[PDB]
Amino acid sequence: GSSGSSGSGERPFKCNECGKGFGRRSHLAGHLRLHSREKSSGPSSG
Ligand SMILES: [Zn+2]
Repeated sequence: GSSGSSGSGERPFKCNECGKGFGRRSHLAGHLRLHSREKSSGPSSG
């Protein structure tokens, strides 16, 4: 993440991929489901 609203709010869970945090587990687990679908990046080698 670059910069959001929350600043002094520690969450119980955290994403190791980017750093996204959520209140519940299942809430985060899904946030990782997108880290796979769009994982294979690379349109061209310039
Ligand atoms: Zn993430």
